[PDB]
Amino acid sequence: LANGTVMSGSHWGVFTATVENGRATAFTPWEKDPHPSPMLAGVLDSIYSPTRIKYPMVRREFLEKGVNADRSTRGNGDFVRVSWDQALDLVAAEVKRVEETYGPSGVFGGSYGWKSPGRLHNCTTLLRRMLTLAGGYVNGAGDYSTGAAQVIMPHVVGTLEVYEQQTAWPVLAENTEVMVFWAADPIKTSQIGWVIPEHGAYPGLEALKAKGTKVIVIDPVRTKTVEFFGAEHITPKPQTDVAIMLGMAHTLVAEDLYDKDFIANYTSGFDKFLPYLDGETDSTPKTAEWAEGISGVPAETIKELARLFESKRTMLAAGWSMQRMHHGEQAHWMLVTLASMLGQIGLPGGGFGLSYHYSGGGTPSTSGPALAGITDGGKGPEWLAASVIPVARVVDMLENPGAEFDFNGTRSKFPDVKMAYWVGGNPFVHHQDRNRMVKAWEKLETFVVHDFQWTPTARHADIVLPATTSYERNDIETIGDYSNTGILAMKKIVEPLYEARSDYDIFAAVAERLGKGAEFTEGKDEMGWIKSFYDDAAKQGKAAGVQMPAFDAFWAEGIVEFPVTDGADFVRYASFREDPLLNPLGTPTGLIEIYSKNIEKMGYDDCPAHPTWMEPLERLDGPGAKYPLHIAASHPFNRLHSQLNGTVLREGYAVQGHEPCLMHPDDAAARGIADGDVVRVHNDRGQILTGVKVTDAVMKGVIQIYEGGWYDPSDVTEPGTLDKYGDVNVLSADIGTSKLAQGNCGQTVLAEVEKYTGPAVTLTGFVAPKAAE
Ligand SMILES: NC1=NC(=O)C2=N[C@H]3C(S)=C(SO)[C@@H](COP(=O)(O)OP(=O)(O)OC[C@H]4O[C@@H](n5cnc6c(=O)[nH]c(N)nc65)[C@H](O)[C@@H]4O)O[C@H]3NC2=N1
Ligand SMILES: NC1=NC(=O)C2=N[C@H]3C(S)=C(S)[C@@H](COP(=O)(O)OP(=O)(O)OC[C@H]4O[C@@H](n5cnc6c(=O)[nH]c(N)nc65)[C@H](O)[C@@H]4O)O[C@H]3NC2=N1
Ligand SMILES: [Mo+4]
Repeated sequence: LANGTVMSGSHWGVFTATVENGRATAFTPWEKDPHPSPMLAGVLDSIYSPTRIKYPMVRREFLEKGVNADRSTRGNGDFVRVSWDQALDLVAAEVKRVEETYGPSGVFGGSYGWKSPGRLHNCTTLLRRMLTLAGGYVNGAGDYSTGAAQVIMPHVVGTLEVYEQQTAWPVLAENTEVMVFWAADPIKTSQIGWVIPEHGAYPGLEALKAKGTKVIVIDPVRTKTVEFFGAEHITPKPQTDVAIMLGMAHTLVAEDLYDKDFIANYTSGFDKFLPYLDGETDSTPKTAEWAEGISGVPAETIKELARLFESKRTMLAAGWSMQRMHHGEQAHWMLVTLASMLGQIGLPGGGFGLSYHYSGGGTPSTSGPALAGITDGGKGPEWLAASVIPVARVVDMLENPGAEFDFNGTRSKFPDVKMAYWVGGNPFVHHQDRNRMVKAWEKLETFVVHDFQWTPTARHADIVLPATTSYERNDIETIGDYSNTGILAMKKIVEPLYEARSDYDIFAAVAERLGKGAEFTEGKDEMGWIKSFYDDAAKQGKAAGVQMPAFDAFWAEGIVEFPVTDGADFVRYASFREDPLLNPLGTPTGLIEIYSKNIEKMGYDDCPAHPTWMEPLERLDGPGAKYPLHIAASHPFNRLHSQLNGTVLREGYAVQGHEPCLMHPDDAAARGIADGDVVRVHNDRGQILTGVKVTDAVMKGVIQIYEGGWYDPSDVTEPGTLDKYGDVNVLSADIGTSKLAQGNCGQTVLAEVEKYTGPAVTLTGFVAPKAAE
């Protein structure tokens, strides 16, 4: 049995593992990581926790009746252990049956999910590689993070914008006077990366504090970002930011302070927005006082912020929760409109940025080469690659096969899907309106899942296959989504546990049974694939003047780092500002479009041709709103979505075993609720249990229940059954942001809370199904 140390990486950072007698016993942060994540201990625990999946399993009803099975019992845990050979024969036969009977339109292979980093063991790309060989599949477009913003931005500034490099952190330290975090908590969300994170935001934030820059945070919650800077904290009722921005804009026009020259030379359509802002079109001037009535933020505060932003070099750093809501396209469109009025776009330290809270945006880019990995059979964000539906319309598709839907000016039809194959994702936690979804999933004949933890998604599968973690195999990956700091060897730490197999090995075996083995593997093995990716990067590096060692020398060192040349001076939009005729934006006019003729032509009632305030489905203190509290259903501090819920880390935040619910003292007192009580949170769509922590960190009228809790239904056959653990998507609605983007509205949620006085409940989500032990 092995003893020693091994370096590898994850979505949480680079680390060194201590191995004792073949078992990993500790993960220590990389010495060069400026700010390691406390979640590292949970990553290690996830390899061995009680919810680790040991063996391949088939749902008893499916085993016995196939397509004639009772599908309402999916998720009850009645599984049968089978041999790998049995399982693989069955998966291959079902993939082939569905392809022959229903065509490529019958197989949904979108499989949205955060998986693990790695250019070779990329489970969702490996899935599509196999499905391509089987005949084809239906894919998903966009993502749950910026579903609205990523579609409206190309019509406004010409490009995606949310996944692009930001003005560098050091430029902000030397030039910014006022830093605004608008619906962003960079301290919380900078802990992880899509590829390995370098944690570059932490040094950048520390430099702003040491410089004494004024920081303002606009968020309903008093976060660690507020606490780190001792920031001026503005607390708007959730979903009212657009009203606040309009009041600011109206103030700038009324006091004649806005930058008329910037508007004249770099934007288009301000004259069509002005009449709306002044109330000529609807008899409602969008004043600060009007904005106060909707948002609850004092009119004088709105006016003072507007004046301050106009007189100082200001950076508006906005997060994505405010577009993960009904009419979400309006939030960042209005933010860019406000930024245009301020006139600092393209100046060092001024303007706006939509990725300072995500995967190190702003950390200086190096001059190193790009690393490529296995493909599905064929250059931007890898997940953005009737064959395609907007990702959040998956349940609408299941309920309405053949029906039409709108998307970015086109009309398409939903395909008629009969099977879904999910790897590296957890839709039974990430998707909205759980009770609707539970019923909709009965439309599928067959549901196959691969994972290494017994998530709610794996519990609901017909066929579950145990995957390995990254720590039981070898791989290669980039350090830094934007910085490109280096390339890491993700070395094997321990042998595969139980009967777990890599997703690559599973799909290769399924491809073999379809008669397409060599087409899937390309005759290469694990290390042959990894060397081919490295060799390609090195060849590209050589041409650019970056020297890189030979493959075995790189593997022996475990990492290669690249040099920073001019990356620290990057200023976004500087060339556009310098010469807009030589360097125009990718819009129809070449300028920032405040009014879009293109969008006007679409004629969508829920996405007008300029930024507009519209009432959402439900909002805190909205006219005729049924429920009294808004749920800030945001990203977890001590999980990566659902990942790590079934680990030792849960002990640090669970309240009486349930997901925590933060509640203001006055809201708790009105309901006779005390700190630590178990409470039932409910609305017309569902009911869940959570454990309360009383704090004035959350503003009055708002409760915080993070997304990612492992749904643990009392009885799967009972419609609307109580969730015993606390999955906040039991309460959200499943609707599109608008006809333009069809994004998810996971943070448009109102509910009521009462002390739970019902029968005691037993938690079953954190131990494996009895038959799987
Ligand atoms: N109400 C909501 N509010 C929200 O704010 C919210 N966030 C969105 C967003 S923004 C996202 S991500 O753009 C999704 C995340 O859902 P996802 O299914 O990616 O969640 P994870 O908990 O990270 O599931 C990953 C899944 O994959 C398994 N896994 C890891 N490595 C491997 C591997 O190598 N091989 C396999 N077979 N499986 C692997 C993990 O174990 C894990 O289970 O959430 C939205 N919802 C929101 N709602
Ligand atoms: N630790 C951690 N866990 C994760 O799960 C995680 N996920 C990653 C992913 S995939 C993404 S997409 C990003 C998400 O990055 P994103 O900016 O979407 O993060 P959220 O936690 O949903 O919301 C950020 C802040 O918005 C505030 N907020 C909510 N509603 C409103 C509102 O109406 N108005 C205003 N002004 N503020 C509001 C919340 O209180 C929260 O503090 O984080 C990434 N980083 C992550 N880090
Ligand atoms: Mo996301």
